Amino acid sequence: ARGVKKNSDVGGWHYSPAGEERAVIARASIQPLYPEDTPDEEAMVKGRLNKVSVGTSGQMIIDDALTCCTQDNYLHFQHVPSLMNAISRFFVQLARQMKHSPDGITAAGLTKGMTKLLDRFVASGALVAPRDPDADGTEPYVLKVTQAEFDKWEVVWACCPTGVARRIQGVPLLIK
Amino acid sequence: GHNNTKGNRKFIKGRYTANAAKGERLVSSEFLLTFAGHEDISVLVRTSQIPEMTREDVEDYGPNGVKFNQHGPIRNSGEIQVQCVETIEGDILQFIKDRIAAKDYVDITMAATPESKSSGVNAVTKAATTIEMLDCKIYSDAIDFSTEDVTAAVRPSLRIVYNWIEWD
Amino acid sequence: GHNNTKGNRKFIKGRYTANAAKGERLVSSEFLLTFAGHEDISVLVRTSQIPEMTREDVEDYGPNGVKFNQHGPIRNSGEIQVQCVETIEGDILQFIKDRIAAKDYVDITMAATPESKSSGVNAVTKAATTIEMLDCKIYSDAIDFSTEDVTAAVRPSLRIVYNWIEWD
Amino acid sequence: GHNNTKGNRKFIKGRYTANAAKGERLVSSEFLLTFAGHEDISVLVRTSQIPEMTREDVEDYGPNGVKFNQHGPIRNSGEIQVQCVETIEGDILQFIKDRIAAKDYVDITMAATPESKSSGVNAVTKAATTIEMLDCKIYSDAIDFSTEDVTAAVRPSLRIVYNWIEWD
Amino acid sequence: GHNNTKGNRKFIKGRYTANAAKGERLVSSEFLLTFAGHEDISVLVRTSQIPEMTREDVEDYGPNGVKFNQHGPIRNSGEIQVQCVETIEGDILQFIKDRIAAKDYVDITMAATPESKSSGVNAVTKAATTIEMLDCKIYSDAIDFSTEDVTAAVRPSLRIVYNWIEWD
Amino acid sequence: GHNNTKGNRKFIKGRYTANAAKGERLVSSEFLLTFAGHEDISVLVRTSQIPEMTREDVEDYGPNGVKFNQHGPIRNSGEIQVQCVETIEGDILQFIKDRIAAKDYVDITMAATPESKSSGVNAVTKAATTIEMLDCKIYSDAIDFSTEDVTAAVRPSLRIVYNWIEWD
Amino acid sequence: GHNNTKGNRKFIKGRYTANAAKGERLVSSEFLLTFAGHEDISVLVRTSQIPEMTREDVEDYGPNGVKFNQHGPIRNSGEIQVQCVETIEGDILQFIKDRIAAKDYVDITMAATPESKSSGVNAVTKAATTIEMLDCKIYSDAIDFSTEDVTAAVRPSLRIVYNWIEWD
Repeated sequence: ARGVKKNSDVGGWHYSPAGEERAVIARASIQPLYPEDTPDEEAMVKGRLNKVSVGTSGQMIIDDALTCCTQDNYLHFQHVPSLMNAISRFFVQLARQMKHSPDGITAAGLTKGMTKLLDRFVASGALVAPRDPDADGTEPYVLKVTQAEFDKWEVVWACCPTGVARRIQGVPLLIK
Repeated sequence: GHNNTKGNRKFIKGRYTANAAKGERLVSSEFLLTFAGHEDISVLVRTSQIPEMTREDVEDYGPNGVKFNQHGPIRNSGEIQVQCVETIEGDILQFIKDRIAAKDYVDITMAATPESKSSGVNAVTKAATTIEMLDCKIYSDAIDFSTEDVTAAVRPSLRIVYNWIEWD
Repeated sequence: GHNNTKGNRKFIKGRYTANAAKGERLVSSEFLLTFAGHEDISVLVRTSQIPEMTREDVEDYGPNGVKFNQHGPIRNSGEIQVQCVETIEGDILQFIKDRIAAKDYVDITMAATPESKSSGVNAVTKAATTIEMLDCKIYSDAIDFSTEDVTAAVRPSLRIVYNWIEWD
Repeated sequence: GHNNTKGNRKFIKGRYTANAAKGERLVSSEFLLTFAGHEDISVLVRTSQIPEMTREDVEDYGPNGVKFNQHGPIRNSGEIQVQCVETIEGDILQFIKDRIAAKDYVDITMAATPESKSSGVNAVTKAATTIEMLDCKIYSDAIDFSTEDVTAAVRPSLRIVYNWIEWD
Repeated sequence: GHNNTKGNRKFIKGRYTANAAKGERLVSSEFLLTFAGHEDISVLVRTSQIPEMTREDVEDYGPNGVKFNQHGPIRNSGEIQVQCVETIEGDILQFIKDRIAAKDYVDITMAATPESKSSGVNAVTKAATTIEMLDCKIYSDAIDFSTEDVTAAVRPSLRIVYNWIEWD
Repeated sequence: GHNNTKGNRKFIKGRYTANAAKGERLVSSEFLLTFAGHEDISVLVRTSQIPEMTREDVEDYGPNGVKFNQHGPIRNSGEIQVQCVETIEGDILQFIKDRIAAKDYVDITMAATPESKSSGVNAVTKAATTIEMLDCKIYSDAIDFSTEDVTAAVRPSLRIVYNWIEWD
Repeated sequence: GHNNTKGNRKFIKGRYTANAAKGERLVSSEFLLTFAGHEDISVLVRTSQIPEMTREDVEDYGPNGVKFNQHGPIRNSGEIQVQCVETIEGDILQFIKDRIAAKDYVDITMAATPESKSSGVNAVTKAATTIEMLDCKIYSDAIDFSTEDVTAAVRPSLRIVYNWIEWD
């Protein structure tokens, strides 16, 4: 909630509720129920379980952004589900406004609406250009609208994932 | 001509969208500055000064004459020139009259109130944008009235000083 | 564009009515400043200065260098530049003549008198808007007369100082 | 709109008559300032300064910091910048020549002389409007001659100081 | 910069409240002084200081190089220099001449009476801010009037031997 | 701010009337000094001080560490430094040379005569503002004229041993 | 110019880091002082200095003109001058009057508490930046209020004999 209300135009679905920067509880005198058992990184990552931590200042935090997405695709993150949930909600009010409307110009108005809202998305950085120009190109969002008859028009949109830098490893060395 | 000349569109569109995502902006002319319980004189304000909050700095030196500065307390002082225009009944003169008679302090509040955002019977205000000046000294300053240029009416101005910046 | 864009009418009408309920305003050009018993020279005034009443302030400090200000008595001093235009018989010169001969003090009063509010044979005045300067020192100041620019006549000015702000 | 709006004519008529009963006014460009017996150089004056007569003031204080001012003698000093334009024969240069050779003092008089009031063969003057400066020191001041702007001729100026204000 | 830089506000804020609630601050200018029987003329004083009060310390040395401080007699006597103003005929001159003729002793009363708390018709004092002085030894000093003292009047300085201070 | 801040006016107002009614203020500049038989030339004095008048105090100590102050001799004698101006031929030089040749004593009269009360043809004094000085011991001091003293003339300083003061 | 002018940066850069990492700089303004039992009123202090601490040196001379320096007794005693402020009724006046009546000894505590590290509800000190002072000998000094002291209040100065310094 804090991450989403810190921004007013597009919100903070791009950020995660993880780390002491956002996620802090530190209720009081935190101690484990059972000291014998220990967590296992492979166990929690396979079981989609979120492990806890304590921050640099010493407050109890949750250092995880993992959903119940059992499949190991990009949907296992938290910003991805939030981002298309938000954009789908945007489609919700846009369908709300264009519903029952006489044809002819509604498609075009929706086109400009989609482009401008994706533009503010990329300006917010919630959407980024593809990392591979050869196949995915270097264009963030692709839109297409088609019509078939009195009914059966379709709108399709494609976007690009954005990094969050979950796993980071450091290596030491002696200059000798 | 020069080789490093290529340009495109998507950068300027991205920056345009970024800078337009801010929203509208508050105009200098739209705000509200009022006294404590004297709104009928408060409405006579014409132009004012933003309150300021700042901190003293200590300027120490390190060796071979290098320098370094350090934070201090707040500079809580503040001065504002206030502008008003006076009517026949002299609301301004009776106000200056009675508080210079009282020989006491005055309390002020200053918050920008856009009409578009305003709702309800009267403009609604939030504590984020509310700024209140209490324990203030209001005095008069010598403002020349241009009798030659008749096209301009009286131009009363006063000066208000606050001892401390009241901020939530 | 920006979402926070909705607006309406009733706010601006309410504020318009509030600010129009004040009435008319006193123009800078309309007032009356006269001596004691010398109205025939008084009518020669062109442009003047509003009298001022203020209080000295004591600037004490509290610990770690914070500050605090306190009221004092009135700064009763006051200076006004007065502007006049001179005629052949030299009403201004004979006035400066005779009071510099007298080597005494002068008494002034200064009240804004709108024509619209004025009634009776002559403009009526009220003690709320009457301001009188007594025990004053009137002297002359070096004002250059532009002989090159013939289109401008003589531009006599004097300076008046009052020791105390006379206020009811 | 505002209720206090009624107005009429007789006030403005009466005030117009009062301010028109003064007469016409003396223009800055019409006057006469001449030396003692050197009118042929005197006619070369272009623009001057009105002489001033003023009194020193003593600024004493009464208790709890109040103040009060008192009359003193005359500030008899006085300074005037004089403007002239020079001819081929150099009347100005020969004048500055011979009185700086004399190393003595100079006498001046200064009275406004309207042409309309003037009668007789030459403009008549009255002791009310006659002002004479005696025992004066006349010196020169560095005035740049704009050689670039040819449209302007030489612009000589001099500086005159009187020790005392001669007044009847 | 430094990691140990961040602080809190409510501490200094309540601090500020305590400071601003200690009590109003008294100007050094406010003062009243009265003689014994010449309070009618004592108002003319303008500059003075409270009589110094202190007691002396005996600084003793003991074994092991120890320093020690001990009470002594009250330093009740000393000198006070004050600044005043005379009149047209020299009230203070006649007063001191009569004093030196009579060869007598005088008693004075000093007090601080803020105008805010003044009540009645004349200034009313309180026991807290009043000191009575006994065995006062009044004399004056030569006062030098300069050449350029055009705006400066005579400032009579008086030297006063005081013996012992009483507080009421 | 402070609850004890409000005050009244009529107190200080009647105060102000009393101060402004005590009497006119006398400038330090006004002064006249005359020798015995050379008052024709005594006008040239410009800077001096009234002769110091005082009597000494014996500071005694008694039992119980008590301090006490007692009368002594009049401190009627001392030194007075004055500033004057010479003439073309050295009036003061010849006067002091003749004085030192004659080896005599001189008497002087000092007075304060405001021009407002002056009547007759020459300045008239009053017994209140006049002091006669006897057994005056007149001498001068070396006067240093500098290099850059382009605008400065000789300022002769004189030291005068005075013995005993008489008041008329 | 000079061949030996070029230098490197990383030296002074790491130097700068060390300087900026030594620790935050403490303002001289921050200070707290408390009496024994009158800490409620001790806040009014504004200007003071830490008690001087030093020990004396015996400068001896030996054969072949050799100079030598040796330890002596601690210079634990001396004088401290401080500046404070009084109140409406004279808290400090009554306090010193009661102190001189009682003829007792007082103990004071001085500390430096930066607001950044302050925690709790009231200021909390640390043993590093606090000094306790014993056998303090408190007295005040006469304070002179001038004529032009319109914006200046009374600044009470106190002279304090200190005997021996303890550090906690």
